[PDB]
Amino acid sequence: DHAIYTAMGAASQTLNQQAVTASNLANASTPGFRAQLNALRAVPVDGLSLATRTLVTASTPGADMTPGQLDYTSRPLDVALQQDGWLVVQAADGAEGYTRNGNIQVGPTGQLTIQGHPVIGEGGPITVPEGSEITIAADGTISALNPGDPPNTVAPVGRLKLVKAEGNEVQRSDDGLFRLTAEAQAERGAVLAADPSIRIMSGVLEGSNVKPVEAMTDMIANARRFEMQMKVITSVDENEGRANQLLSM
Amino acid sequence: NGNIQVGPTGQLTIQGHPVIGEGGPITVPEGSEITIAADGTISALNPGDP
Amino acid sequence: ISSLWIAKTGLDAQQTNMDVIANNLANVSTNGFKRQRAVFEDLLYQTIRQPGAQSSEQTTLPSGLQIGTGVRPVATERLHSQGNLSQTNNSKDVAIKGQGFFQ
Amino acid sequence: NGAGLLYQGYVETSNVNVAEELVNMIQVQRAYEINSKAVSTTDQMLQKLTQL
Amino acid sequence: ISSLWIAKTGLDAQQTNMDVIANNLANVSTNGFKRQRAVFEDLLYQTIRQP
Amino acid sequence: ISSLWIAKTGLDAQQTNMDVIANNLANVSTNGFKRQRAVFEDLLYQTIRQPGAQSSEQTTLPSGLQIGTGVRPVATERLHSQGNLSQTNNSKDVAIKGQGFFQVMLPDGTSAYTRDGSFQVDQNGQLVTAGGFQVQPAITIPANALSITIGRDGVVSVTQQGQAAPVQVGQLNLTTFMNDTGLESIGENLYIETQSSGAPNESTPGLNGAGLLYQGYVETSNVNVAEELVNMIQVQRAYEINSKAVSTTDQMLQKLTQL
Repeated sequence: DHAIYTAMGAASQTLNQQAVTASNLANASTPGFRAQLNALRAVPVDGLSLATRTLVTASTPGADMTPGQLDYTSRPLDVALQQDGWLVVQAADGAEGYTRNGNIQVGPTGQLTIQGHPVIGEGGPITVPEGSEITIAADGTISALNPGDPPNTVAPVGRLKLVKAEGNEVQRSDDGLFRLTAEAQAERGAVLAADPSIRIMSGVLEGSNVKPVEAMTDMIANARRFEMQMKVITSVDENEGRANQLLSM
Repeated sequence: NGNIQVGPTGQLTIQGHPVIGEGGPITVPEGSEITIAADGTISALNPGDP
Repeated sequence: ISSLWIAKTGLDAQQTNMDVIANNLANVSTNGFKRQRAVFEDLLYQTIRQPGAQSSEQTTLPSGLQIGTGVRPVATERLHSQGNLSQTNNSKDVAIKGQGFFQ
Repeated sequence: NGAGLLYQGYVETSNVNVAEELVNMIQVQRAYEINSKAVSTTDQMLQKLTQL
Repeated sequence: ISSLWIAKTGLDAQQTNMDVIANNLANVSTNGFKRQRAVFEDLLYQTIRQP
Repeated sequence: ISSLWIAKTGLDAQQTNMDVIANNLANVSTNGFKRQRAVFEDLLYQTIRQPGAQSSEQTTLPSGLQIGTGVRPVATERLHSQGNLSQTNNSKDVAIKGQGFFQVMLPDGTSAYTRDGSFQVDQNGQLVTAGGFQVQPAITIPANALSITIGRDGVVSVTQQGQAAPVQVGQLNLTTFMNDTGLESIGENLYIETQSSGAPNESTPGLNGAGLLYQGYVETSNVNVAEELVNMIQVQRAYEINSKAVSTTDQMLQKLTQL
């Protein structure tokens, strides 16, 4: 009789998987977004007699670090990272996180922000002068030019901090930021060190990496699996609906 | 599959498989231009040479 | 159902982006107008099962479930670039070269 | 103080680039259609659930 | 989708090239003007590894 | 079901093909660009049962079941042919004949190799490429230079004010590789050495298989649009066919689950 539970579990898990797909289709245009993977894990429940029941659960083995294609917005302060590059920003709790949203904004006080989070480079959170035009070099060097000054007065005002994470040792937080996992921080220290090998380029912005074919195939598979599970459930219920009649006597 | 590639050491290969000619796996000179005849003969011209 | 409430947000984001594009295209011939670009940002995620570490050298995938929530439009920034100059030959038309606004 | 000059007899036209506007419109349409497909799929599976 | 944005970048590059061509043709009678040319460049290549 | 996975692999392969075609078409105006082409390869095959006995007084077909798996993109190769030359009349632009790569110095400290010949001069006189990357042989052109002339060989000379004889200031020797296809491409028309390409060897132009330098010309991209259009048509049709296959498999599965 309890076999139906197993079936319904799978059905429920399917919905969870579906939700993940919807999320990937929801933010299909957010810049610097990494698609959320999904997978199904079988849990063999053991016990006495003979082991037959095998439950199903859903899981997300992290995101995928395939770099998405980028738009050329010609904006002087929009950057795109390398194959495995990450910008370092300061989260709301004070810890640092790694992102790829190269859409930097300037406030009314020279504060450089990404999605409202401060940006930290060499030293600490950088701050350009009050109302200067900003240019970003290929290695993170920032050149600020105060308006009205002659063009030969360009002077560096800081340098970004780029880290290089493989992708198998970074886990997403609950707000979209990525952080080193336990093994990563154990083997590479609490905070990563900037490496000169990372190169960026200004004027372009990297979009999300969502494959429509993958989403469509996953949705079709989820629908078919859910319908099969419903068929199993109704068959089990109908079959069991006569053991009581047998017991009635 | 007629797509033939040349390795750094001049050893011919197709999809990672060393192609064998008359004898064993044929090895051409290092950086010579390779021309295929109408019967399988391979002509190698060392670049810069006459 | 969460799927409906996520796809609703997706459709709304696409609709707002289309409205922004339509507004940009509609007044293309107006003078001294700056285009707009709408940036989106994903909502927060809910972690259902914590990804408990194994470190058993089994090369197993991480077992952690984290569901998304959807997408919202966060900002619409306008690009203040220098546009082209068109001559009207009128004695009372002034075009700004650089940055600044009349009051 | 870093302020632009003035030209008389000229006006500044809008800096709208239609070449990318068309591309953005196409992408918006395709994403909208994809989300509609997702809605249809989840509605169909929910209807199958509530069939029994 | 990726090809769409690549083609958009190509369109923008061609638009910039036409812009400089038109600018050169406009002031063909300007004394002391110097001809202008635009040099383009490809974006980053993303690599895919195999086992 | 395996059919969906096979069709997904096919669709992804077609998408990658369209991606490389779009990449080739986009930078058709890039100087010194070598067009790419993607080559695929089929996956493994599962033998459900081996063929039995046959050709025994009978002409029966062999009863062997061997299911496929799909297709993956195995490589993307560029054709290091010779492009056409366009005149620019700029005395600091060099076109290269034959084989060879100018060696530039990346900011981090390593070196890259390029074909794009269009150089400029910084404030210190050194010859750099468009982007600021200094040319590794480090040619420095002095001030008050009336005109810079680069011969068919790598020698570069500049005539002074009073002196009749030009003064030599440097040599633009260039590098060659055993396998030019194996160079790893990055942005800004730069190639870096890998294990697939042999160790670079530097030589003067015109010797040891090196090319020749033409002053005031720029090498054009070797892209053929006629190939690209037909490839686009072919990949679009293949994509449509695979989508039809997905639709049919979905319909038959939906018919099954209505049981």
